[PDB]
Amino acid sequence: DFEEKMILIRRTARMQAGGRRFRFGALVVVGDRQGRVGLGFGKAPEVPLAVQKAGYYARRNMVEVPLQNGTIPHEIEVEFGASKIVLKPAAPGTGVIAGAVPRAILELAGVTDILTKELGSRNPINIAYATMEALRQLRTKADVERLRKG
Amino acid sequence: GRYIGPVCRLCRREGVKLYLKGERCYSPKCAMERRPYPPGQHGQKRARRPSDYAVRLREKQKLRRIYGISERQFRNLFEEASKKKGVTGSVFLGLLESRLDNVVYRLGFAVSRRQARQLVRHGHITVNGRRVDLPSYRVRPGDEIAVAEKSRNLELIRQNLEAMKGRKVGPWLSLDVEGMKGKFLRLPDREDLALPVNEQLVIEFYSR
Amino acid sequence: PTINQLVRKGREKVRKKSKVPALKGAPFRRGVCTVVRTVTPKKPNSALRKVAKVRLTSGYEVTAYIPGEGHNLQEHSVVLIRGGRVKDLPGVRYHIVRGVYDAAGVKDRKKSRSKYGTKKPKEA
Amino acid sequence: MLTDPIADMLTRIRNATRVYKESTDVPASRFKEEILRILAREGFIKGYERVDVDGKPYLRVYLKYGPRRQGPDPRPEQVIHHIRRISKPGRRVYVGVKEIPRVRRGLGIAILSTSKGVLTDREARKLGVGGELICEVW
Amino acid sequence: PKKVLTGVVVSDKMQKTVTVLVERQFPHPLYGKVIKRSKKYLAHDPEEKYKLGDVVEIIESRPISKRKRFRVLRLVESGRMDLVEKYLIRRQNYESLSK
RNA sequence: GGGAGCAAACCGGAUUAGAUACCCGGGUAGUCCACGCCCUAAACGAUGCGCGCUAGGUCUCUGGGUCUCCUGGGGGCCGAAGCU
RNA sequence: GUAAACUCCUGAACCCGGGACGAAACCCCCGACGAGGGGACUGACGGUACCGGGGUAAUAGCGCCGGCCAACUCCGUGCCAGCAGCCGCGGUAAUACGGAGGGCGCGAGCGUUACCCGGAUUCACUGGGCGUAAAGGGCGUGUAGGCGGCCUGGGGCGUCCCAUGUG
Repeated sequence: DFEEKMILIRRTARMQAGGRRFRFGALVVVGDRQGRVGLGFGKAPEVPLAVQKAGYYARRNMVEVPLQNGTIPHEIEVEFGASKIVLKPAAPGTGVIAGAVPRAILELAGVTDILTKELGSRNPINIAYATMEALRQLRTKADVERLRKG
Repeated sequence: GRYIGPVCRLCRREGVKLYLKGERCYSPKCAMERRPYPPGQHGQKRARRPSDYAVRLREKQKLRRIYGISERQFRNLFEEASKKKGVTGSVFLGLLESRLDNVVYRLGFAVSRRQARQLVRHGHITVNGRRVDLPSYRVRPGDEIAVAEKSRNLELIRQNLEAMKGRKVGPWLSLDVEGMKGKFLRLPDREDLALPVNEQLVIEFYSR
Repeated sequence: PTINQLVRKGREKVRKKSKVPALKGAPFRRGVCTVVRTVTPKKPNSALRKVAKVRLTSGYEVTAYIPGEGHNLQEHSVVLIRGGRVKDLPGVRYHIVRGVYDAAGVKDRKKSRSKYGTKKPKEA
Repeated sequence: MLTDPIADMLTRIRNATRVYKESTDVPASRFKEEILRILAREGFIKGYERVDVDGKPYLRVYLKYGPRRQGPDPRPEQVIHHIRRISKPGRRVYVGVKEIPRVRRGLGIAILSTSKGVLTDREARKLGVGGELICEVW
Repeated sequence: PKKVLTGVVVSDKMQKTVTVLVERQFPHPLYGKVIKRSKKYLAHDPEEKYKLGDVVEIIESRPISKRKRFRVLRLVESGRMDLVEKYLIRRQNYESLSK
């Protein structure tokens, strides 16, 4: 059991002599507010199914987020496809300044205080996949010196 | 300003029971108990997934209405706190608290914040000796908040201090219950408070 | 571009051209009517919108939208103009203001009232 | 003809690291050695050495990489994720001590030529001096 | 103090006067790149002793005429026709820019 | 200046509702030479120039070797990393 | 919708009484016409602020509620009459027009129009690009200009640091 919040839900539409046939997406974050989140994209012929399914994939695909208080260690910029996101650390009393997508993710990763800006394509699906991969590149001086031994 | 009109109806709507009336929004009937939904034709209906916005909005209004204060003035305080070092949340509440009419409430003198106002603006309070009638007055450390001489002889103040004998004031606040004095002791730390408000969402409402 | 290009060429700033020559960088304009016509809408629509050609104090003269239902303007009505197109009557790029000079407000209208310039009623 | 040695040096490093190259050479220059001397000290490389190819001086650079990982693509994470030239030859860059950057929040480093030899964000900052920002490393 | 500059005699062809070309470097205030940008100054050579191409220092003075507010201080070094070429030729290319 | 062949225009026959076309029979510039203009183009790899660096496989043109092969220059195909 | 009525309690306005700070110098006396000491004149704002006594429940408006964007239902209407910031709404069951009931926002204000910055990393230094999206010059030759392999010293203009004037 993690918080679980769902970000967007759409109805795509394929064609077949007879008309269009619809399929649904639900792009969902799930997290404990402790440093553990995951992004799950589920698709399926009905709404509650996809979202339910997205949850399954979300716990499948998770990542461990190094915090201090409730913020990121350092800054990173991540381009995914054409979509681009900028994470920068901020001090207590700030809050999460972001759109509903990247927000949803950082809230459930137990972050209070963090700055963003979405450049590039603002496409939620790709903005999402960009933010994960960002977290996936985070580090503490521990991770750093463990690498620069020699 | 200062709202006016239907109240234990915002005790509603937000649906998190505001003690706007004072005693009544305590009885088995802030009307919150007997009608637990939003006012007007709909109220009881399939509630719909509120937008991020709707949340942030509904969280700030909640807080604002507690103190009952014009958005203008509320906004002013917010910015004051923003351009100030310290956790902006904390700070903001301090400044909100540090208002006279609210101290008057939080030292007991008055049942409701809206009653606590009427007293203030009728000179029935006094500070460090000298009498004051400005609700927005910000009280500072070491400040005797008495009751003016011609106000000491009044039913209302007695009954309100009556139920205050023995009961507990903020950790940042004192109260000479006999002599109807009492002091602001410090700026209240976030934890001291208990309001039904994730103050962080208010900080976020104003980032828009 | 290289940096050395910018040094010579520089970056060129756009600057805008006003959707509305009420001239003078003015908020408003006094006008005199010349034609009070009933024109027809653009693509997906169908109606008969009330418009007026109008001599401005600018020496200009344009088609302006007449709001509301039922109006009271003739060949020579003095009028005040507002700015605001009507994506539907191409080249109507200004609105007439109601309840101003020979333009009289909308009678029997209670709702959105300051727009449409109508006095507060007491309905008894 | 190479317009900037340095920027190519860094690149060759950026380029060698990408394929996990055990070592990689780079034509020599005292100023380069000075650079590489900080790269090793700061733990970005095992190190380097003066070498010879057809009489011509090179510097074999011994690269350092992460540990092998599991999951698909086991390729070890890097010691040098990103290395980028700053004061290029067309667009030179200079900074007084007060104006120096804090790379990656301090996890990474900014290298820089100053009248007192090649230094780093902390060193220079501490020395109380500035000069040509060379490049950023993390 | 009376400002001093160092430049090249490009024109000797006035009675007791010379033209000194002074470049100066400074960083572009947006693009950093360091840019060169020169200026011709008319200097007083009262003993027509400085010939063409000589590199010289020029001091800020009280007005000598319209245009002339400087005096030749001293010779730094002689005969620099290569720099004058840059000048003449860059000025010679202007003949190629008309219509 | 040249003019065999081909051929805009142009004319005849066809087809077609119509046929200023498509198909057929002719046919003038032009196509060619010289000399001088003109300066365009899907002037296309729709990919500016120079340099350094980053798996290889396959066939081909052209050179050099104490020539099952090694090396240099050029032309194609499949593709590491990476980019899109 | 506790909203009202209703029940008390307060007392904005109004009412009566008192009533300035700003004004101590110049000047007049002792001292020397000086330093020092002392004495008198003067208020437009104004009988206002403010203090004291008394004391009446005593203005609410404007925009919006299809999405963006917070706030839904009936009636009227029937591609009409109308709306509109952009997508769009109205062709007989309209949450989009008009009225109504309710509701959201702000409040002695609330709306509109105009104009500046922002959002616009949409002239991009920070911070964009040009195979097919808008973008490689048809191709050369080279002028000005931009840029410049390895090593050693001289200078120290760029560059960095220190003090100080100015700011």
